[PDB]
Amino acid sequence: TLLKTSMGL
Amino acid sequence: KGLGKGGAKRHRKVLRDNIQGITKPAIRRLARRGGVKRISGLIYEETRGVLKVFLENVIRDAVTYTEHAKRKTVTAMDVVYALKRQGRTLYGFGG
Amino acid sequence: KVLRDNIQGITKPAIRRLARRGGVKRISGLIYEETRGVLKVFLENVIRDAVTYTEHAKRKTVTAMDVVYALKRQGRTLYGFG
Amino acid sequence: RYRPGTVALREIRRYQKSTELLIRKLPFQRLVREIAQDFKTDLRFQSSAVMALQEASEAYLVALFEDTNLCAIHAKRVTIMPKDIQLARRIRGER
Amino acid sequence: KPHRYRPGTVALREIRRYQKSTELLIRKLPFQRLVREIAQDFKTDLRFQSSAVMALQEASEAYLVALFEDTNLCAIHAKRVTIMPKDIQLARRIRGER
Amino acid sequence: AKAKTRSSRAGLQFPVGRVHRLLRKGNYAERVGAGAPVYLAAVLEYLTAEILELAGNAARDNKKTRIIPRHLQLAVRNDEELNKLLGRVTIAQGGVLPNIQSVLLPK
Amino acid sequence: TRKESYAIYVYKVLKQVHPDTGISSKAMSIMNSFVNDVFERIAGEASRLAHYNKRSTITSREIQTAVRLLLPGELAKHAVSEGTKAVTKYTSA
Amino acid sequence: SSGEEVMEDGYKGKILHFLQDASIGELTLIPQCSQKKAQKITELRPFNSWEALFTKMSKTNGLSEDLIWHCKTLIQERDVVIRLMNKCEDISNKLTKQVTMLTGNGGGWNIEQPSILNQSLSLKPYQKVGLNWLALVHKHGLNGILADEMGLGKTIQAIAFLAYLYQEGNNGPHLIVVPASTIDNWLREVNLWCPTLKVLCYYGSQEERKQIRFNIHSRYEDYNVIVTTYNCAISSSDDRSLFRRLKLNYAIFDEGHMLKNMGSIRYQHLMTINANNRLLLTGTPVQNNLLELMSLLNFVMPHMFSSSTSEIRRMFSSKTKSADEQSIYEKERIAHAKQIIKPFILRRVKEEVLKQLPPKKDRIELCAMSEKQEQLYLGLFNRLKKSEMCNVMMQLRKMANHPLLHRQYYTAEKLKEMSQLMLKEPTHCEANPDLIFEDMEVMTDFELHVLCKQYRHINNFQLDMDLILDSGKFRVLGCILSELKQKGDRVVLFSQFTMMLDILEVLLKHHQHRYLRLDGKTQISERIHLIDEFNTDMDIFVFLLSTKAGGLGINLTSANVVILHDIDCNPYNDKQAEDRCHRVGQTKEVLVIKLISQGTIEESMLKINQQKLKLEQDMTT
DNA sequence: AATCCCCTTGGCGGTTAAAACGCGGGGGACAGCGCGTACGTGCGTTTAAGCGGTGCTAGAGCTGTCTACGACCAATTGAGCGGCCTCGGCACCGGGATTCTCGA
DNA sequence: TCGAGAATCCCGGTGCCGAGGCCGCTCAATTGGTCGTAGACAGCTCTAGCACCGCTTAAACGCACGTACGCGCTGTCCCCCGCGTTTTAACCGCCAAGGGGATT
Ligand SMILES: Nc1ncnc2c1ncn2[C@@H]1O[C@H](COP(=O)(O)OP(=O)(O)O)[C@@H](O)[C@H]1O
Ligand code: BEF
Ligand SMILES: [Mg+2]
Repeated sequence: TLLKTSMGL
Repeated sequence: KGLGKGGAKRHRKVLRDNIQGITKPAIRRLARRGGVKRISGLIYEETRGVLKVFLENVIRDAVTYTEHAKRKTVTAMDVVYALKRQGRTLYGFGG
Repeated sequence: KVLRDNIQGITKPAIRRLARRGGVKRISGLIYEETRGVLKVFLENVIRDAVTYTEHAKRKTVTAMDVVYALKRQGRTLYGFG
Repeated sequence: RYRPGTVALREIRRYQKSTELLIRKLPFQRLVREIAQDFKTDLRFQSSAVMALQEASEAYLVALFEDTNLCAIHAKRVTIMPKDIQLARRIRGER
Repeated sequence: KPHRYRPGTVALREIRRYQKSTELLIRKLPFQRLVREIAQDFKTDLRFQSSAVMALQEASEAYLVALFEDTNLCAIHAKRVTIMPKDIQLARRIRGER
Repeated sequence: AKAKTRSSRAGLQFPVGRVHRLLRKGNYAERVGAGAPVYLAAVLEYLTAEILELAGNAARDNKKTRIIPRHLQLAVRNDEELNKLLGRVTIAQGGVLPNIQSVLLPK
Repeated sequence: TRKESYAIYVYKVLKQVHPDTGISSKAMSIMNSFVNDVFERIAGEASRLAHYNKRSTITSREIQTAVRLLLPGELAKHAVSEGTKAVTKYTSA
Repeated sequence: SSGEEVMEDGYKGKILHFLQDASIGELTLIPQCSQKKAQKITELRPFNSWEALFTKMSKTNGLSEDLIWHCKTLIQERDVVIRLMNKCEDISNKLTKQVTMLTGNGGGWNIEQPSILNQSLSLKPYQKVGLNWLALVHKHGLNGILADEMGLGKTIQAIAFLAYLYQEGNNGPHLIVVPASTIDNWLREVNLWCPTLKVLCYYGSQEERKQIRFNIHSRYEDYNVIVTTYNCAISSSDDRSLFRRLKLNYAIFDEGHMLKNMGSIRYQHLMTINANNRLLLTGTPVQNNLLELMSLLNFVMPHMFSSSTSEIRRMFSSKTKSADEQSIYEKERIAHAKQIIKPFILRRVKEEVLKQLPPKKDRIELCAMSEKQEQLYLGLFNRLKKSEMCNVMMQLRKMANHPLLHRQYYTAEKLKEMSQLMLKEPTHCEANPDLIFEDMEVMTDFELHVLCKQYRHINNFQLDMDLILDSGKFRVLGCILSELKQKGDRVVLFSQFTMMLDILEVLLKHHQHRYLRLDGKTQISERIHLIDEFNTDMDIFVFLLSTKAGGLGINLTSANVVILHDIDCNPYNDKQAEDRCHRVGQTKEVLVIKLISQGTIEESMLKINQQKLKLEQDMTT
């Protein structure tokens, strides 16, 4: 799920 | 003697006369292990003959042990057993 | 009583005879004491095991069979005494 | 360039310290299979079997070279010669 | 002029004579005294039957003859005909006895 | 029926009952087969016969009709394979083979 | 007290080999010691052969393999041949 | 010591529950299987009580008490993983919470492009995403796997990550272990992006390596990054001592799929490296087996699986099972394995991010082998199907490729004549013809042709030019290369056999195309010069590349047609080879053309390759 | 445990065979010197070992039956063992001839 | 290449003591039963031994050169051998004690 939040910064 | 390995560029070799596979640098390494400082040029044939005799003596006994047990593969217990039969018991795989 | 100095009972001419039977042609003068020492070492080693066997059998007499067993145990089998 | 003899002690100590094999594995294995092929055809070998064979052969050759060195120093030499090897074997009892 | 033999010839004659014969080359009484001395040290008041001493004598003579053959070989190796103590020590080292 | 020794049945001269008893009483194994005493007696007979043949020849060489330990010593130490088999044996009253080195002869 | 030895058997073998050759007492004792030593050697080799294969019964096979191990060269060949012949004759009748 | 082991009540209950509810396959997992014994468990189903359970097991003839011990181990071993599961998911959870609160703020921990990097060059957005991922996963003191697909810039990402470390005051020596054909490029990149880093290329012969060792242990110069190969880090015990007694912070490993085997000597030799952290770069983390990925996970996170390796390898040693033959617990372990690796392994896919890269095509060319090759193939198949002799597969693909890979046109008669005739040569005047014939027996027809061309007395025995170009693959390849030359294309041509590449050289010489060639024989030093020569000179048309060497990590943005003259049993060698050209910076729609022989083992290998590819496609989603 | 007789220990004396002591001399051990060749080292070239990877299948290794073989017992018996003669094979002596060493 | 002398072999005669044959009597080997378990055999699993390939790299090899060591020759001196003379102690023959291993 970290890849998802990476663009969600 | 053959194609003269140098310059022929084969993919696979016939690979005969394997006693020469005990190269003289290896024999020198063994002698220097043994404390020998300088080696004559005729030691190499003598050492190859000695090694061949010793190997035949051990392998005959190992194959005898293997044949008795109805097997087709020479195990390591067989080699240890043939060595122990020679008064040269080897430790590392059993006793 | 007391037993002593019989290592010299293995005389010089007997050592020379043993050497001749072994093929030796010329003998240095220092071989004699060396050979006496070697012989005493061998005899002590064999007698140790012979008396070991005799004590294991709990006897006061050492027999030829104990000597034969001791020699055989040392890889020096001797044929002709049992 | 250095004198021949410093490398002597260097390699003697390096080889005496290490218990690693001084012969290449494939040539020795080919030799072992060649020798054993003359006793029973279509034979197989465990890897640890040929490993034990190689270790025993190396130890035997090292001991023989030590005895050869002693017999050479007896003749007031530093080079070992085939006569030294045959003398060592004949006193040991192999001949 | 008295007839003397060249040094060595009588030694070869003795070699031949003593390699042809099979009797014992050491006297019985001195060897028996020796074995008794060596046995006194291990335990007191032992008793030996005669064949025990005879077997010990046979074994000792065979041992010494074999050792002297090896010593002769070690002496011939060093381009000598005389056997020296160093030859015996070399033989006993190679055989592993010491 | 009529008793026949196992040695007679196997065509041997060495006993098979005595060899079998020695096999049993030696604690070599818990059970002893039926052909082990026969095979062992046959092997012992062969070895004895070969050494006796060689020793008889060696005794004939010295113009004697009897065998003494010297002839056994000569027979064993002259044959290569028997020398290998009995390399570590001291034959009593046997002596030594006559053999002098090359250089010890006069020159 | 009774004592057992192979004097008579070696004497019969000798008379089969050389019909006009005797043997002295010392050579007789040497032959007795020889046969006992060979018996002990072969029996010990066969016993350890059995213990190796986790068996508990010495049979013809262990004796044959011990003979092959101990006797060098042609001696092993002839000994194995004659032993197999003797076993075959014993079993066949 | 050996003592009486008392069954604990909790283990009694666990064993009873497992034996009550395990499946037939699960019951098989217990050691001492004797599958009748596992079957008797179903019959012995009262499960009356633990003592009653022992009663039933013992009363059923054909069972052993040790089974209860054996399952006792199994559950315990499984329990070993369970706590690790509990440790692992929280390791995920402790991670997966902190990854969330950064989105709450208007601006979060967006680690921008470091000032150390080349200002004229800029990171791409997904590379920035990866950089942030690496930085944060380091901040919790873990090791990851950067499993980005082939060509996304993993090298650039690693170099920028190291530059970020150097900015944060971490100048510790950090290693990099690279494949042999790639090392030059690495030394090129670490400069062009991050010249501030002091770089030591610890590579070369033992003499040069010993010189480098003496200089560094002299503290002659301070170094931040040491770049080495896979062999030079392991070859000598001196090198292993050097890398153990240095203090290293990051151990980055390019192409981590070389560490797929847990028993390969390089593997444990590489765990001997002292290092606080390690990082793995790979484009294909899972190749053909889950145990391979498990070995990678053990390597990257050793301490948390170090003592439990024996459990993992055995439970993942079920490679022989099929998809449905997998037990329910095995499928559960596969899913939870994907849930164990999800914090460690990051993957991005080019078609999903790099919209500017043109797509890829394929052309499976079925090659009708000619009459002579067809007869030879059928004859050799008939000879082998009857029957040592590993020839069942390899020397069947050899006739699939080219008839000249064996010896058919040089009968033993010609060999005897040549052996006797070459005595006229000076180098073999003393030679023994009886052994020359023995040597020439094991030589193939093309090798014999090369020999004939080499020696003057036997120049009579050259093969005609038509015979060496008699192949279906050659026949289709000539037309394809002519077509692509007219189209103004550049071709990268692969083959798995060195002799096949040698014959390809002759064929290209016949069609007078200019070409370069790289295989494992080429010296390491000038491989980069060859690559640059192809990338700059636009008159070189064909680039022959052996799959093992010329396939790993090089940049071939110049060409736009990749031909596979022969495909691999393992499709990932092919995938790496195809994505050599299809990477960042490419400007043409990269075509991939596979050559396939009609009616041979080649079709079966193609089918198995497609099945494995579809298995990956399913497991990755 | 009591007892026995057979073998080992110990003793006397003599004789005479072997070992100890002495001495010249010769021949071999041993140190030195000098040539010359063969072994060690250095350098470039190649060549194969070693490692990884893929696949296949013989054969080791284990279990379960049950058939035969080997152990244990009983009674029978005749082969070998100890004993006791008895004669010839061999150790020994004595004379003649032969052969080997050595100094003219 | 030779005469003399010393060692060695050959032949014949002698007698003695141990190999060899015959005999009585155990007592171990043989024969016939029964019983228990050891291993021969069939079958099955799966493991590891072997065959093939490529890559890489270090070791093996071929050659040049030089110098250290091995072997031959020389001289000397010292130590061992052959022969002679003297002592001494082994060896044999006969006799007594006693204790220790075996038998009851
Ligand atoms: N940030 C970037 N900007 C431009 N080009 C890049 C960037 N990163 C990589 N490339 C291109 O990709 C190539 C490097 O790819 P690489 O990182 O070796 O792929 P992999 O990650 O499979 O090893 C270089 O030749 C370069 O041209
Ligand atoms: F791993 Be890079 F994409 F060749
Ligand atoms: Mg890369």
